[PDB]
Amino acid sequence: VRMHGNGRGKASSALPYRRTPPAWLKIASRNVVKMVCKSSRKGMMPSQIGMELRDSMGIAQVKNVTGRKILRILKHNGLAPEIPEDLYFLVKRATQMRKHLERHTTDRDTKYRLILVESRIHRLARYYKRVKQLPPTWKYE
Amino acid sequence: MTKTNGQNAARKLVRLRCRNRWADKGWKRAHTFSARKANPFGGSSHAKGIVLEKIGVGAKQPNSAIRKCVRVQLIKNDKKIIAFVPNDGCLHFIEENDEVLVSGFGRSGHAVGDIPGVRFKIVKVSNVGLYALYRQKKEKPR
Amino acid sequence: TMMSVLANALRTIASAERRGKRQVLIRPSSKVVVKFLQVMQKHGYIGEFEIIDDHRAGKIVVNLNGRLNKCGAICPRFDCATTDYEKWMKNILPSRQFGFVVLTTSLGIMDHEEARSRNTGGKVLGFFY
Amino acid sequence: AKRTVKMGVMGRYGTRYGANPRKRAKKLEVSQHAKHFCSFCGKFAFRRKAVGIWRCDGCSKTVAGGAYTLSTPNNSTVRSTVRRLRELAK
RNA sequence: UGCUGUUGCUGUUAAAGGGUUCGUAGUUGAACUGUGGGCUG
RNA sequence: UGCAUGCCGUCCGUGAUUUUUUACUGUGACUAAAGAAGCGUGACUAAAGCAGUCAUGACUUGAAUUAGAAAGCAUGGGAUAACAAAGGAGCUUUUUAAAGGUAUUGGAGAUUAUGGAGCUGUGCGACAAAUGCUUUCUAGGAAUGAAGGAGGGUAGUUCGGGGGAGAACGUACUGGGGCGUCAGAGGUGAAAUUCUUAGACCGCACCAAGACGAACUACAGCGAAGGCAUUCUUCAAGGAUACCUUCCUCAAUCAAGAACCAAAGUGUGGAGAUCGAAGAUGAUUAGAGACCAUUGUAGUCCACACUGCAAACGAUGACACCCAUGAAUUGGGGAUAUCUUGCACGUUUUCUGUUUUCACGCGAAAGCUUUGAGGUUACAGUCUCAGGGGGGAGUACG
RNA sequence: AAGUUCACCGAUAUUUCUUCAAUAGAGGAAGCAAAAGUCGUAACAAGGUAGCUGUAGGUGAACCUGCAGCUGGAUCAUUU
RNA sequence: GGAAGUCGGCAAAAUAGAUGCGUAAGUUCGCAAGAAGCAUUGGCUCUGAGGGCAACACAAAUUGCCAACUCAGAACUGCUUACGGCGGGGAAUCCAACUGUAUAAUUAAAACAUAGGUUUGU
RNA sequence: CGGGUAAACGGCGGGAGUAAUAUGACUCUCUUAAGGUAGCCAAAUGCCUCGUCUUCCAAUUAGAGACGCGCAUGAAUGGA
Ligand SMILES: [Mg+2]
Ligand SMILES: [Mg+2]
Ligand SMILES: [Mg+2]
Ligand SMILES: [Mg+2]
Ligand SMILES: [Mg+2]
Ligand SMILES: [Mg+2]
Ligand SMILES: [Mg+2]
Ligand SMILES: [Mg+2]
Ligand SMILES: [Mg+2]
Ligand SMILES: [Mg+2]
Ligand SMILES: [Mg+2]
Ligand SMILES: [Mg+2]
Ligand SMILES: [Mg+2]
Ligand SMILES: [Mg+2]
Ligand SMILES: [Mg+2]
Ligand SMILES: [Mg+2]
Ligand SMILES: [Mg+2]
Ligand SMILES: [Mg+2]
Ligand SMILES: [Mg+2]
Ligand SMILES: [Mg+2]
Ligand SMILES: [Mg+2]
Ligand SMILES: [Zn+2]
Repeated sequence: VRMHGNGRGKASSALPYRRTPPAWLKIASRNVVKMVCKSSRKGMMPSQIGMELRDSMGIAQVKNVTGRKILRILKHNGLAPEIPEDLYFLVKRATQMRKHLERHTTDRDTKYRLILVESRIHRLARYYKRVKQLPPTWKYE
Repeated sequence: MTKTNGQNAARKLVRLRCRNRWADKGWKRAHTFSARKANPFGGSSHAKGIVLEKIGVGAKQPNSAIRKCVRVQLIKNDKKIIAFVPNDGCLHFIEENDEVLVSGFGRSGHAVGDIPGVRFKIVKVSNVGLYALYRQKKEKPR
Repeated sequence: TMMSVLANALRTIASAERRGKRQVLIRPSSKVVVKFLQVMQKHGYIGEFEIIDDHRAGKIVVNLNGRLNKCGAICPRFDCATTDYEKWMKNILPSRQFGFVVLTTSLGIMDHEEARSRNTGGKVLGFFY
Repeated sequence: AKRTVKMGVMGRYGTRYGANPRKRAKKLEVSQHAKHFCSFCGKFAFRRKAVGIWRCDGCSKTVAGGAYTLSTPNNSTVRSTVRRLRELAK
């Protein structure tokens, strides 16, 4: 995490050069799309949908099997979340911290972290309003 | 890591130079008015005045002498200054209530030599050059 | 963060040449970097180089022959008319008998001698000698 | 517009009684006249009638305690202590 | 007089990095759509 | 006064149909002299001037040419860039048959059918389609990529003197009684103020209260900095690592503006063991208001509200790239000897952190050196703060 | 033509407010330049109580004392 | 003429309503403040603004009837400045913080009280 | 007889003499329970007294600002 703090970590996934299915995967593309929509109806977010297909279902890189990305499939079917996924998680974190701080008013370390999180929300909401993914008057609390 | 470099960063560079020019002691003196008011001359190279009395100023250590001077009241603004009288003798040529022409001492208001606090010099008395009298090329009038 | 890809690459080549290395790896690459290297190659200042594809900004491996003294970029990219070539030559080149200033013009990327012959101006990119 | 720069409720006193006594009394006056949270209802509905008496505006509850605020800081400590000691007993 | 520094200055100890962060105007900002070819000397 | 008239590409005006600038660069146009540059010229030379030269006059005499910021005008060139838009599910053509509903008739003004053309609902012929209808279970498959840039997710229910809350432990300093004893104890270089047969000091087991958390404890760990060390329970966070998860430029750094910030100090309530500014009393000393001894008020500790200063130091601003060798060490992960009965350890790689042995090189030197104070007169990666001989002075005024 | 009355432009004077620049003053402070009387020795050596920074109190005078910090220290180093 | 009177501006004079503009030092930020100061005001004849209830389609965004008073603007015309009622203002020193109480019949104050501070017994 | 206590009643001199024209930073002595500290002043508190300097007037035993040898100022008998 480099936007705030002193972290300089480099840990992530590395996508392969060869973008073809491994040829032992017999699932058709239309079955994978129906397979994505069913997981959404259960209540899972797109980042969790990809992991469930990767772990116990043989599908790495849904985009390589079906030419589309997971969020694009959900948007077509009307199952996209109202607020973008990363904004939803940041707002949830700020709410839990604010609930903690009314009981513990001397936790000055947590007050410092809340200022960092709220700045991140305003920066992120600024971008989504510009690319028209949010209403122009969204106005985080 | 000392200056900005952008292609559209002219405004920052202009403002930076303007504020840092004031730190130059010489530049500031020529662009303000406090020095001009302080200067007994109103920014001129010479001035005329009336001799009030003759005084002697002790030379600063490690020198030892009595430097002959006079105190003058300027005609243009009634300010009082102290002017050095150069050359051997040359004090007898100057009498009280005489008109003199005073000039600078060569360091633009700074004191010169072992004479403490003296920045002016006499060059003319009674409309006759002081050095001319010293060489006996002219006679003291009246 | 990294602001200029061309400046990063030219600094890497110059350091490896100063240390007496034979090969140098450059990352990341771009179209401007490749064109600059070809101007150097045409005048005999570097050997062959290879571009590797990785589905991102690729990498370049360059062979050095010991003839390069210094290469560097000019930032920002000042405009240069056809009457300003003499001024740039006297300011950043060791002499008037060797060394080149590289420009980008409407006719493409070229050295100052070729640009003057075709009567075109442009923006300064870098230099080498 | 604001109508006052930092006097607040104590503007009714004019220039009388001194700055520090006024500033000390203002803090308790604001609390004494505020609306406090009713945990039975879930709304901000408790008002003070007389010293120590707090009445809910909607539900018919009356509570004892505080004299200028609904709950004093010592009472919360007493509550947690009593609950833990009873938890040991039972 | 490269002692006003765009070309072109200094900032550990000589004068000079703000106690540490957040942040708006401002300045700066990664790669990609792109070898024309065939016949003579 | 017909005196007259005949023997395919373009030009020009007007309507219909839909879209690329700016910037840079090359030419060109339009731009008072005097002044500057300079072509010619033996005013006797020169500073000058524009004149003059040669055989009823000629030189069809000469007085050339250039540069002058920026903005404005026309045009051609597309590499580096700027502006604006968008945020990807608000996304077929052609040919015939039919039904329905102005201009030419001599010119001028009225009434009238027939047709053109568009508006549509029926059949027919021919050809495409960037995503298979002889299809799948009836608009839903055609979209640059995923930065050794940023954000988010999942896991070891990982890691740590990181933060907040609550219960409970540990000796020690001080005090108090309970049991004993009896002549001094304390303190110093040496003493004295001070305590003591009304029992001090010393000894044993306790009780009260307030602080603190030894040894383990280190060129170790955590935190933005200030800072952080007993155990158990509890609340919200933070970093690194692993990933063929998601997203697609969301970033770097800063006037204004905002939050935190050792100690001392200030206000209001608590607390008051220890130590201890002010003060008191002994000693040293020529003097001693000090250093030393015995004390002692504010303070030192807690809650809430202020203050915003430190040799707040690595006296070294933030982000990014390259860089020689061998160690060591903290956390996570990958591969393959020892010991206890899942843990620890051994060897070798790897990502992050944190250090030590004059690397090249740099520097006035001291010194710095993958961790720069290196890669700079061979001077240009990005942003930002400060300095310009010594004082007066961080003072005066606002 | 002189002259009457009204509106408009408006010099000039006085009064009131605002801004700029200069100016006297019993008494109280600061700095510098001297000369060199008077009294001590804070700093530089472990400078004879290591020094210095911030803050608070005291004091004929340099200064002394308490609290926290630094080495620019008089130690780069001892349950491996 | 304008405090020269007198221990002392005692007494008297003086200011004056309403509306617009404008307003210093100091300060516990509330004030000081009606600070200070400048201007207008009659009568008559007009003009404008401010209302009520009755008659999926969007200028009933209009027709009629009627009350009660205030404010603003204009023309013309006049003063002998003309009922009553109604603050004089400024710069400073001493004392007491303030509102209050208080010698019925010579003392209203700087005295007493007060909020605030501290100590004692239990 | 021993301790304690001044936001208990109260007290805060007897004084002297030395020093850089002045003067006293400087020294010596006498002496107490302790020897007036921060402040303030010819004050509703100063005898001498209509004190001395500046300001206010033509002229001020009055007013204000300064000074301090304070007959006899001064800290909850509360000081500013
Ligand atoms: Mg990415
Ligand atoms: Mg004991
Ligand atoms: Mg005992
Ligand atoms: Mg403290
Ligand atoms: Mg001693
Ligand atoms: Mg003690
Ligand atoms: Mg002496
Ligand atoms: Mg010493
Ligand atoms: Mg009069
Ligand atoms: Mg009189
Ligand atoms: Mg009289
Ligand atoms: Mg009267
Ligand atoms: Mg008035
Ligand atoms: Mg009263
Ligand atoms: Mg009253
Ligand atoms: Mg009476
Ligand atoms: Mg009476
Ligand atoms: Mg009273
Ligand atoms: Mg007096
Ligand atoms: Mg009088
Ligand atoms: Mg007086
Ligand atoms: Zn209720």
